[PDB]
Amino acid sequence: GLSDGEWQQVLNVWGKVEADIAGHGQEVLIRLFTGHPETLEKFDKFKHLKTEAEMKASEDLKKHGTVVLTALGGILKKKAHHEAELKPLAQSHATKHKIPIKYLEFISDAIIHVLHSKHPGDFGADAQGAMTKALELFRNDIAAKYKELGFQG
Amino acid sequence: GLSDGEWQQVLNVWGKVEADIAGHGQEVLIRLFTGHPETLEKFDKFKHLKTEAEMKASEDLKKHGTVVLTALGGILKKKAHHEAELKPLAQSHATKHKIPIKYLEFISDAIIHVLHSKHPGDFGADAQGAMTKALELFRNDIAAKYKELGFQG
Ligand code: HEM
Ligand code: HEM
Repeated sequence: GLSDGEWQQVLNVWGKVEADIAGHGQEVLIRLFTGHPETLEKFDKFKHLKTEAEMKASEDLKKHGTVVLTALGGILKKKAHHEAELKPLAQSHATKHKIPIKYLEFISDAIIHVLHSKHPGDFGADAQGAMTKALELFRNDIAAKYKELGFQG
Repeated sequence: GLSDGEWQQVLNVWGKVEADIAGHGQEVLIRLFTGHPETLEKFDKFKHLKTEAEMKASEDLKKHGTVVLTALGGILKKKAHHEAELKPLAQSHATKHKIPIKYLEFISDAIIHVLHSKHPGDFGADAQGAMTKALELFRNDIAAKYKELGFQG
């Protein structure tokens, strides 16, 4: 992962990206397509763009740059928000409480049991399967943080 | 992973948790501690509790259940938000556009170059290192989805 300061630095420069997203996106795609022309071959709708000049003149290349950098920014922000939720929990459960993954399994099963007991009319088989999967992701994600922190869970 | 409706089911039932978070948290920990009594040994303040009635009467246990379910809720919500944007991108770039991870590396290189060129004051060595790390996390998270989908990338 990234430190808090590092994520701050990523978000600060990304603010500069957002002040001119289309210009940035245009420049990123042109750099990509000039450096690695095979990548431009992936875009059938840019088949008419061959030269740098034509790439710079393209309305739709610029528009696509915006699409790309808007999507990337959102994913980077959402990753950071998730990492920040995991962080304090992994910290303490790895380095202080030392909670094995098998105990996280036991609490996950408890949660499913309680949900079924308290909401049998609204926590059917499908919804139960959804929660079972979400809790497995949660445990896997903590297990990956445990490893980063040096703890074998 | 979860489909979109599965995530929604997770969010929906957590809303129900949040309407009686105390009761839900109490029941979760009672289930855990009665099913797996060894887990009680982790809790200095609970490990004396033997019966369900005693566990229900403990204000400390009840308080803790709330703390646990609050924390888990925030992780689940933030995972869901990240997945909602990550999933469609991995899906289209594996299935339709067929974009190898190496081409994501190439566009990462272009992003790092463009940011350094445009914003050197906000993109010194540490800040660049942070962005390099954040784009690797992005690529790795797409690669994991690619493996789930059977796409070589
Ligand atoms: C930071 C990495 C990237 C992001 C965030 C990104 C984002 C997007 C988004 C949001 C779309 C539109 C919706 C969709 O189809 O998913 C799209 C379309 C597409 N992407 Fe990407 N992309 C990335 C990298 C690449 C790379 C490296 C290539 C090719 C070498 C590529 C090729 C395409 C193609 C061919 C389309 C469809 C274009 C069209 O005909 O409109 N992507 N991308
Ligand atoms: C859904 C899974 C879990 C969640 C969300 C969770 C959450 C929390 C939170 C938010 C705290 C307080 C702040 C902190 O120390 O991080 C905490 C404390 C603690 N947790 Fe967990 N926990 C989970 C599972 C477990 C399990 C299974 C065990 C043991 C079997 C455990 C043992 C402890 C202990 C011993 C403390 C300290 C209690 C105290 O001194 O007051 N946790 N947990």
